[PDB]
Amino acid sequence: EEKRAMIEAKRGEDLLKAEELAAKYRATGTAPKKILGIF
Repeated sequence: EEKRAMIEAKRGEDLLKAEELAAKYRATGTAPKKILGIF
């Protein structure tokens, strides 16, 4: 389960990334919604 927490520190990081894309995509100016020049 300690490994779990490490895995979810990566999933967490990826969700943190996804929330980061949420932080970008909340700005609809980021029209592509894909791997773009800001990711």
